[PDB]
Amino acid sequence: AFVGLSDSEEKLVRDAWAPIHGDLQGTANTVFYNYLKKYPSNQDKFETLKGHPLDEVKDTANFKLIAGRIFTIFDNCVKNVGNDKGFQKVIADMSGPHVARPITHGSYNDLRGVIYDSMHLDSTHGAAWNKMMDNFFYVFYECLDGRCSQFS
Ligand code: HEM
Ligand SMILES: [Cl-]
Ligand SMILES: [Cl-]
Ligand SMILES: [Cl-]
Ligand SMILES: [Cl-]
Ligand SMILES: [Cl-]
Repeated sequence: AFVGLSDSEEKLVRDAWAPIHGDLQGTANTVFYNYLKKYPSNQDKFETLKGHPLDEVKDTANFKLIAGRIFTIFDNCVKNVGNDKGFQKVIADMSGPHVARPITHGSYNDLRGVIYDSMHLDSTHGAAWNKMMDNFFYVFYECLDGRCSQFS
């Protein structure tokens, strides 16, 4: 279920995210590369990337756009961490294009973990981060299951 963050937890999340926020596209490029390299079955889900070696696409416009738009969503979730409806709406809006896609919970959760590992958070910040990400996945998966309207 969705579980709100305290004011103090919101601050922890903003602080945890600050290094990424200040280098959003650069972080996105690295994290998205590391994700596709560690979990190679996922590159095929991206039609613009499909059929080419990862090291050939990593430097391309198409690749950087995809990595950017993932991180722009998380950046907007963080922006909205103190507004549950606003946070939910960010997710609701990005969920529609994923609904029909053959992407497993495993794949999404693997990306969550690459992001986590990259942040090297202490346990206080990591706890707050995981509250937010648990909310993120709650909403996202509700929307993938066609129960997106409950957040409206
Ligand atoms: C969980 C965090 C994620 C976020 C915040 C996110 C965000 C986005 C955004 C903003 C769009 C752009 C709208 C569009 O052109 O359709 C998009 C589309 C798409 N995403 Fe995601 N995504 C996430 C995870 C994933 C994963 C893990 C995969 C595949 C393994 C994936 C595959 C796709 C595909 C294939 C598209 C449709 C556009 C395209 O064909 O690239 N997404 N996503
Ligand atoms: Cl894989
Ligand atoms: Cl490859
Ligand atoms: Cl994506
Ligand atoms: Cl607010
Ligand atoms: Cl930390």
